[PDB]
Amino acid sequence: MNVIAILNHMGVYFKEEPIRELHRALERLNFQIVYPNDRDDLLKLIENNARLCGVIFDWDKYNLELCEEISKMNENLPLYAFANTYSTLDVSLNDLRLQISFFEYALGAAEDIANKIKQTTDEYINTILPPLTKALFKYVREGKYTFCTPGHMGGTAFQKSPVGSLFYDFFGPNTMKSDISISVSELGSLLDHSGPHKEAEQYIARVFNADRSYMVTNGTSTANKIVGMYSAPAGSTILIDRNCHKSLTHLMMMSDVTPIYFRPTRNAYGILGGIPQSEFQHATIAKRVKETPNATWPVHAVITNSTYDGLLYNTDFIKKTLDVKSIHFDSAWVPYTNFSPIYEGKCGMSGGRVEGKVIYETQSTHLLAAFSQASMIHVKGDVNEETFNEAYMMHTTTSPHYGIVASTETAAAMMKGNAGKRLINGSIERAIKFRKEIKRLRTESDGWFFDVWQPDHIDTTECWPLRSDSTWHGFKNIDNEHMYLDPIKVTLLTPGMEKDGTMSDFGIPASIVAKYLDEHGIVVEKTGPYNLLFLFSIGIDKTKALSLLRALTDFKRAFDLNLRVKNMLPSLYREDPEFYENMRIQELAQNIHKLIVHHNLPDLMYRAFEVLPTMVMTPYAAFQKELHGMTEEVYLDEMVGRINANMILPYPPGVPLVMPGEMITEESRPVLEFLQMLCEIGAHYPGFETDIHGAYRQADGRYTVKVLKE
Amino acid sequence: MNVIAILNHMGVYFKEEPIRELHRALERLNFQIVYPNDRDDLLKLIENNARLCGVIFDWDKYNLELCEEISKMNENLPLYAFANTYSTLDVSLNDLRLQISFFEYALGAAEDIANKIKQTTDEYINTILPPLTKALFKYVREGKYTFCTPGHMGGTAFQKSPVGSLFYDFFGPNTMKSDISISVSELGSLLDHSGPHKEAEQYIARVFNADRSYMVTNGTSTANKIVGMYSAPAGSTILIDRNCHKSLTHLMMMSDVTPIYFRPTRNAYGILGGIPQSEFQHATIAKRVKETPNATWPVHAVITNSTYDGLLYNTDFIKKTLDVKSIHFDSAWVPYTNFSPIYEGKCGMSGGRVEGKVIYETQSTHLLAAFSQASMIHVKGDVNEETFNEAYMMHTTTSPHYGIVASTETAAAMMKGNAGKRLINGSIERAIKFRKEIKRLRTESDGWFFDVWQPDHIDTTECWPLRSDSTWHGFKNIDNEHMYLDPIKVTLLTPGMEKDGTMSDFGIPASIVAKYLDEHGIVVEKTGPYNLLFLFSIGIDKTKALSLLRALTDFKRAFDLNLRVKNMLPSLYREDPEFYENMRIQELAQNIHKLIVHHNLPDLMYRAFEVLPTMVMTPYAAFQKELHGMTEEVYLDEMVGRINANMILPYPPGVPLVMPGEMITEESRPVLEFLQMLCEIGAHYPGFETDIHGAYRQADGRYTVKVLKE
Amino acid sequence: MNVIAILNHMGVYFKEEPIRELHRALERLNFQIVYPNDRDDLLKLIENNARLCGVIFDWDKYNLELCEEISKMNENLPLYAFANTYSTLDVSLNDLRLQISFFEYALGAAEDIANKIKQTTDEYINTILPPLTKALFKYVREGKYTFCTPGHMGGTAFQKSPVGSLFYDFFGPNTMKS
Repeated sequence: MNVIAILNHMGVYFKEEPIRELHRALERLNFQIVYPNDRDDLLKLIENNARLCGVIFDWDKYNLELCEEISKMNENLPLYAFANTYSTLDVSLNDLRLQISFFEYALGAAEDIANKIKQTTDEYINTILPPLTKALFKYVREGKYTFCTPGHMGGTAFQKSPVGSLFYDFFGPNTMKSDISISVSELGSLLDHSGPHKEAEQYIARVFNADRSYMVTNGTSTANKIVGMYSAPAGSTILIDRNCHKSLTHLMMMSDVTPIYFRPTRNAYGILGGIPQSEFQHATIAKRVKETPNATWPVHAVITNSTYDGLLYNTDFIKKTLDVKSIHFDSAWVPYTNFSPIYEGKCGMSGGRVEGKVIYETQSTHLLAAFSQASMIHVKGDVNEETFNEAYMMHTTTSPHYGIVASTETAAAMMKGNAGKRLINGSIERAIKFRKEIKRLRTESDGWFFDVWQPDHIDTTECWPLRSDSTWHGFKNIDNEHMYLDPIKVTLLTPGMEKDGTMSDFGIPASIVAKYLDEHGIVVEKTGPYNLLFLFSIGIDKTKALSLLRALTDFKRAFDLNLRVKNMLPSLYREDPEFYENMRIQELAQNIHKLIVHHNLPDLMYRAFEVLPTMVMTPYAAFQKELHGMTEEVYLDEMVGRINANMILPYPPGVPLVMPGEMITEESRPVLEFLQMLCEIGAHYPGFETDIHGAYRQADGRYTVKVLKE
Repeated sequence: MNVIAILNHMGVYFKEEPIRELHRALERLNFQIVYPNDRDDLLKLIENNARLCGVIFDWDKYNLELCEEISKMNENLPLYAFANTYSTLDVSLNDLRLQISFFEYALGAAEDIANKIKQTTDEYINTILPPLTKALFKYVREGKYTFCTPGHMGGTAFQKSPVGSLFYDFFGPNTMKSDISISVSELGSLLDHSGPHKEAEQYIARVFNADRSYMVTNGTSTANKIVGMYSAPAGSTILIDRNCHKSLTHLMMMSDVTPIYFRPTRNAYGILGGIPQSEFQHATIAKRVKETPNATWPVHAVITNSTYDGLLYNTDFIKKTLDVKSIHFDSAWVPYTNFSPIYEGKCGMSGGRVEGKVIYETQSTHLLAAFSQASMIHVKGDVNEETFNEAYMMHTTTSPHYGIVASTETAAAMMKGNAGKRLINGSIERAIKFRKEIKRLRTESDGWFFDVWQPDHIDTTECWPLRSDSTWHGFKNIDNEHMYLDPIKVTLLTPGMEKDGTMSDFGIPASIVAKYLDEHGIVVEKTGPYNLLFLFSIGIDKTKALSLLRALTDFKRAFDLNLRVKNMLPSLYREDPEFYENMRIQELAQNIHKLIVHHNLPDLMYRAFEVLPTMVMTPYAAFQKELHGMTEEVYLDEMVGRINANMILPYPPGVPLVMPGEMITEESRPVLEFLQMLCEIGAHYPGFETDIHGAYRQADGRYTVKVLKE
Repeated sequence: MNVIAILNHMGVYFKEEPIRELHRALERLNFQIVYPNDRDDLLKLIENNARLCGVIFDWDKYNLELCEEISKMNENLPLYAFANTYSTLDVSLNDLRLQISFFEYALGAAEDIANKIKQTTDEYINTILPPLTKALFKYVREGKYTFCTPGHMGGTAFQKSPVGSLFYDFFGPNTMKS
C-alpha cells in the first residue's frame, strides 16, 4: 500500500516547484508515485487497483471535476488538496460528508505532511482492519517469548533441514508464526466468546441478519451434528428430506430416532423437484404418522432449501404451515441471500422470528470464497445456551487452526460494503452477457452447436420463475410462483437428448467433453449425461472467459475433424496404446452413446430411484448388529431377500440407493436391475468403469455387498 | 539452497586459474560462493547451516583430511574433487560408500559441470523430499486451471481489498494456492489410502514400529473417539483411569457403558502415582466386578502411560497381566519412545504383538514439533477394517486442510535420520549441563536460592529410577524398578514447602514468579503452588538459555531489593493503582503465602481428591434428563444431597471433582469444604480470583451449580 | 525465438504504466522487445521474420484492424490482448477459430503472465516440432552416459588437438553430439 497518484503541470513555478519538492520528499519517505495519463486513467486505476492509497491534486483545477467521482468509488481514500486564490469553504460543500485534508504547495513541508499522512493512513487502516488480525500482527512484531513451544519455534527447525525447508521455504516465517496457542492470552477466547471473538460474533450476527451466529471450523458436516444432537431426542420421529447428506445418516446411526421422509418430486431428466405444499400441511403429516410403524409426531424437520437447480421455497408459507417446533433449513447453496432483494421471502433468515419455533440455517461458506471446512450455524430463536455450549465444546477440534478462523473473518472483510456489492452486481451482468454470447455463436456456425437451457427470452434481470405453462424446464406439473432460476448458474446442453427427455440418434455424452477439457486443464463444475455447468464468479475475468469460450469452439472444430484419440487425447492413449491406436474421437462418442441409447440408461435410472427399498430394520438397529461384528459378505446377485449392512451409493446418479436395514423385494426389483445394468454397461471401455460405493469388486471381477448375518 | 564453499590457494596457475574460471561461471549460474577461513570453520558452517549444499576442493590436499569428516555430517552432500598427478583410485577407497563426482580444474568447464551439478543436486533433492509435497509444488508451477473455484482464485480477491490484503499480504500466493481440493486428483486420495497417501502411511508405520498407522487431523481428541466408538459397545463395563481426559467423559455420555475405575495412588504433594500391579491382576478386577452394581467383565481398558511426572510402567508386565482383550495406552506424553533405547520395555509399541489382544497408542504429536490438532492412532493388532474405516469416514472433517497434513509429514522429514538423532542427543546433554548449572549458582549466592528436585547425584545418563529407599521424590511406598525420570523435563522448586510436604514459615508462591516472568514475556511451561517446569527442546539455544538463566537471577535481585509492585509489575499496577500504590513485592508474596499457610491449602486439596463423590446415576443417565431440558440451578451451599448435572472442574488442581450424576454426602463432605474454602481464599486479591468450571458466579458474587430437577 | 512486438501510446496512465511494468518484466525474463513504427511495419516484420513470436496490443484500438490480418500470416502466433471498458465477447467473434489469450494491463502481472506465455509458447513449439528431433535435443540436455563410445566423446578429443580443433571449432559440441 504505497502508490500515490499525482495528476499535474500548472504553468507556474509557485505551484510546480512545491510539487517537485513534495514528489522528492515523498519518494524519500518510501512512496511510489504513479502518474495517470489523464483523469479517466486515474479513475480506472482506482477502480482496478486497491493499492492506490492517495491522490494529490490542485483544488480549483479538479475539485468539481473529481470529488464526487472518487467518493463514489472509495470514501476513505486520502485526498490532499492544494489551494489557490479562490480556494475556500463554499457553502455548497457544507452538506457533503467527505474525508478531506487541506494542504498547500510548499517546499520543505513533505517531512511533516508525510508524517501526518502516514498517521492518518494508519488511522484509516486501523478502522478497516478487523481487531483480532491487527493484534496478531502486532504480537509478531513486538513479542519476545523464547524457551517456548511450539517446538519448531517460528519455523526455525524447518530451515536447518532441506526437507523441512521445502515446506518452510514456500510458506515462510509469517505463516509459521501465525500458528499460535492460547499462550497469547490477549486475543481473548473462543470458548468464552470474549474480547475480539465477541466483536466478531456481533459483527457477523448483525451482517447476516441472525439472532446469534457461531463460528464453526469443521464445515457444515460438524454444524449439522451440533444442531442435530441438541435437536433430535432418542425415541422421537424426525421428518427428513430423502435427499439428505451422509452426515445425517451418521447421526441416525448414533441416535435412536425414527425417520419419516419428506418426499420430493422428480422429472424424467432426474432433476429433483420441490416437496409439494401438501407435504407441509398438518393433515398430510398426521396421515403418515398413522401409516408409519411406531411413529409419533415429529420433533425435528430438515429441509434442503434451495434445491441445487435453483428451486427456492416460499419460506413465508413454510414457516406458517409446517407444524413442527424445530425447523432446520440446510441452506448450503444460498449463503448470499441477505445481499440481493430478489431473495426476499425465499430464505430461512428473511423477516423476523417465527413465534413458537426455532429455525436454523446451516451454510457451507466454502458459493462464496472461504477456506474448505469453513461453515456457519445461524440460529433464529433460542437454545438452552448451557447445554448447547456444552454440545459445542464437546465437538470442538483438538487444536484449532488460527488462520482458518481468520480466513473466514477476512472473507467477510473482502466482500464488505459497496465494493463487494458492486463485485457481485458485475458478475450478474456478465452472466447475462455470456448467456447471449452462446446464442450468437449458435447463429454463426453451420450445423450442431451447444444450446442454453433457459427461458425463451430473459428480458428481466431476476431469478426467472419456472411456470407450469412453460416446457423449457422439463418438469411435470410444477407449482407456480415457487421455483426461480439463479442467473449466475449456467447450464449448457450437449447433443443427445430431446426436449422431451426422449433420446436422439446422434449424441455426444458430456463425459467425453470433460475428457477433452481435462487435457486442457479446464474443469467442468458439474457434469451429467448430457449437461455441463459453469459458474461465473468474481474470479472469472476476460482472459478466462476468452480461454473457455475459445476452448469450446476448439472442441467443436477438433471433434468435427474427427481427430485420432492418439492426437486429441494423448494421456488417454498412453493408458492403452493398442486399444486406442486407430480410434477417432467420433467413434469413442458413438460407441458410448449407442450403449446409453441401447441400455436405455435414463429410463432405468429414473425408475430405480422412484421406488424405495423395504425398510426391514432402521439403520441404527442394523448398526447394533454391526457393533458386535455380525456382518458377512454376499454377492450382489444374491441380495434380494437379505438385510443390507452398508449404504449402497452408486455413481451415477450419486445419491443413496439402499440404506443399512433395507431389503430389495419384488416391489423394488428395478433397484437390482439398475445395479446389474450398471455393472454391464460400465464393463466395456478402459477408463469408463462401473462405480458403486458399498459394493466391493473382488480381484476376480465379481461384486460383493455386506449383509446382516442370520 | 545455493551456497557453495571453496577451500583454496595452491601456488600454481594451472590450478588457480581454472578455479577462478569456475568461481565466475558458478556465480553466473546463480550460486553464492562462501569461503571458510579454514578447515574447522567449514565443518562448523556445515554443522550449523543446512543451506550449504556443495564443497569444491583439491583431492590430494584434502581428501584424507576431509572425506570421512564430512561423511559423518551428511552423506548426500555433493563433493567436487579436483585431481593432480598422484590422484587416482587407491585400493583403500574401494570399500567406502561415498557419493563422489570427480572433476578436473579447467577453464570453460563450468557451464557443463554446473548443469551436471544442478541435475545431480535436483536428483538428491528429489530423493529426500516426500513425494506428495513435491507434486504439489510442481502443480503450482505448471497447472493452468482457470474459471475455477475456490472463489478467491489463488488469493487474487484478497489483493484488491486492503482488509483482505492484510491476511494475503502476510501469507502470500504460495500459502493461498496450497489450499486445494480433490480437483487435483493426481495426489491420490486419503479416503482410499492410495498413491502418495499410501506411501506416507507405510513410511510412518515403518518408522514408528506400528502394524498400521492412521493420519488424524483433528488431534488425539478425535483419535480417542474413533478408537472409543469402535471399542466400547453399549451395556458393557470399561476399566478407566480416574485420571481421564474430558473427551472420554463426552464418549461416556454418548455411549451406554458402565465405568469401573483403575485407582491411581497419590502423595501429599498431590503428584499422581501409578496404578499398582494389583490393579491389573485377575483377582483384583474380579473382586471389583462383584462390588460394582450391574458390572460385567470389562471389554475395554484405557491406561495413561506414562504419567505426566515421568513414571513409566513395565509394559511387558501389563501386557502379560491385564486380562482385557482391548488395551488403549493414551501415550500423548511419550511420542519419542521408539528413538531412545532407554525406553525399551516401557512403551506400548515396544516388542511384538500381544497374542489375544489389540493394543492402541493414541499420541499428541503437537513433546514433538507439529501443528496443533495433529494426532496419530497407532494400532498394534487387527481391526475390522470396513467398520473401522466407516467409523473414520464418519468423523472426518468437512474440509481437510492440505497443509496440516503436510506439516505432520514434514515434521518427520525434519527429525529423520542422523541429524535428528544428533539433535535430540544434544538436548539431553544440555539438560544435564543446566541441571548442574543451578547447583553452581546455589553455591555462589548467599542465602536462599532455587533448588532442583532430583536425585542427590546423577552420574548416569538415563531416566533415573525412583526407589522406595529414596526420599527426594516425596511419594509414599513406591514400587521399585517401575518409574523413571525423563532428563529433559526439569522441575524447579520455590521457597515455601519442606521436603516433607510440611509448610515453611517463609514462602514465595510460584504464581508470583510467573507474574514477574510474564512482564518479561517468559512463559513457564507448568506451575503448581511451589513448582515451575522448563522444557529443554531443540528450540532452546544459548541466547535463550542465557536470557532465562539471567532472568532468574534478576528475579532474585529484584525480589531481594523489595521493589514496589508499581515498578516491578507496572501492568498489574495499572489494574488498581490505589490498591497497589504502596505495596512491595515481598508483601504481596507474604499475604498470599500467609493465606496458603493459614487455610492449610495443601492438606484440604489433598483430602478433597482422596475420596469420591457418590455415583447416584451414571453421566449418561443424567444426560437423558438433560436431553429433555430437566435441569435447574441451585447455589453451591445447597448441593449436598442433590444430583449434579455438570462436571465441576475446579482450578486448582485442574482435575474433575464431581461428575454428572454424582452427589456429595457425609462420606464425601471434604469435597464441599474444599470448594467453599477456594471461594474464600480466592476472594481477597484482584487478579487472584477463584476459578471453578461448572459453577456460575452470579453478578451478585454468589455461586450456582446445575442439578437434576425433582 | 525471443522478439516481442509492442504496438503503443494510449494517452492514459492506467494503460501506459502497466505496459511499462510489463516491458520491464518481460525484458528481465529475457525477451527482446521490438517496436514497429506503424501497423504496416509490423506486418512486414512478421511476413519477413519468423523469429517474431508474440504481439501485445490494446484490444479495442486494434482488434478489428489486426486480428484477421495476422491470422492470414500465422495462426499460431501468440496474441496478448488488453481490455478496456467496451472489450468483451461480441457474438461476431463466436465463429472465428483463433488462438487467443486475454490479458489485462496490470503492474506486477508480468512474472505470472510471462510464465504462462513461456509455457504456452513451449506448447506451441512442441506441437510444430517433429518428435524425433525434439527427443534428441532433450537427450543432449539431460542424459549422462559416461565411459562410453564414440571415442571422441562429444567431440572432447578434437579440442585438445589444434588439427582436430579446426573441424570441431567450426561444427561445435551440438553437431558432434548428434
